[PDB]
Amino acid sequence: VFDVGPRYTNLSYIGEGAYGMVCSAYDNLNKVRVAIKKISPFEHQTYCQRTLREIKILLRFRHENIIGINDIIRAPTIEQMKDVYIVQDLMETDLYKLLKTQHLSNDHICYFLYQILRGLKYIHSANVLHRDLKPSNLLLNTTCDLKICDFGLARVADPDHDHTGFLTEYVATRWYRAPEIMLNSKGYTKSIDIWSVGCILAEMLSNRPIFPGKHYLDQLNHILGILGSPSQEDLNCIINLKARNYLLSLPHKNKVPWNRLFPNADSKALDLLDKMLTFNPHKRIEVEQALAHPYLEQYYDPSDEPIAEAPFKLPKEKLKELIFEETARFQP
Amino acid sequence: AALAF
Ligand SMILES: COC[C@H]1Cn2cc(-c3nc(Nc4ccnn4C)ncc3C)nc2C(=O)N1Cc1ccc(F)c(F)c1
Repeated sequence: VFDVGPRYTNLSYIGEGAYGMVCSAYDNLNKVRVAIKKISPFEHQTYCQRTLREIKILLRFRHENIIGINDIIRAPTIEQMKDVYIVQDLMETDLYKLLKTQHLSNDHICYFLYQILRGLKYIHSANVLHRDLKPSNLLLNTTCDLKICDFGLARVADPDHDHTGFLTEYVATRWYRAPEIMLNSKGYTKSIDIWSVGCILAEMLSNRPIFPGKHYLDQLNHILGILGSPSQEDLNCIINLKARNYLLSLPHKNKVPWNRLFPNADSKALDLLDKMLTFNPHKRIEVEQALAHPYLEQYYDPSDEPIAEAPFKLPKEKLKELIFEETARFQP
Repeated sequence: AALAF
């Protein structure tokens, strides 16, 4: 059932999640094809929490490089509401699908990275962390416009409560996890997102994930296999003993040079990659510095890289109520 | 290369 009939017809499948499905459909009013995400999350608490945080963020954000919500279709009452349909701009593909078969020119890598960071500056300026940046969450159209999507794992930044023990369970996509997630971090600081963007840049350069860990700790071992052993200064940040002693137990490895991994890459792109893929999250480049890096000089313009107008400062039955309230503005 | 975006 794809019940968007008042004005949306001719549905064609796009993809799915544990609690929803994305389709493409014709908008009988605006005479344009749109994307519609059928979301059926109400039978699972986790699905409800992710749906609510995403709707709340996406309705507040307004940025060219972030997917917006154009319409929300749902029943007029909580009792009758089984599914929620989110209508958004249609994007022809995503960076995951594109990198499966297409080599990117250096100009495409530069422009796509610029747009990722431009959108990320806005996100971070609202004190929000995306926490699941990866190629499939970067939507693209035929004119190379890029929009970040999927804010289901997003959180408000909380650096004071970022500390955790070694091997703490984590939900976001393994291959794009910063090394500190496995060591001592809950992923509540902006540096978590910069690491993922660095992983995406490496993937745009080679068409393959840079750190394809097969399981939790294997992820850290792929990272260290390229970065080499953390320095004494970076080990100064790792004060939890189990994490520290795990790193000290590893054999010494020197750094794999970026120019050996990416021999066809622009040297300025590799200098920016190095700064994004910095082991110490405190030394890792921040989004505004990355925009100002020489690799992005042809696009950089801080006056045209807007920030958010203000920061973004439960059982499944109650979460369903809040989803109903949050979607009320779209009822006629 | 100077792609027109
Ligand atoms: C199945 O999507 C997965 C993921 C990526 N994704 C892609 C898009 C999206 N994709 C296109 N087009 C397009 C892309 C590629 N080819 N094409 C044609 N255009 C517009 C939009 C908004 N939206 C989303 C999205 O929300 N999520 C998150 C999500 C979470 C839970 C769920 F249950 C769920 F269903 C979706």
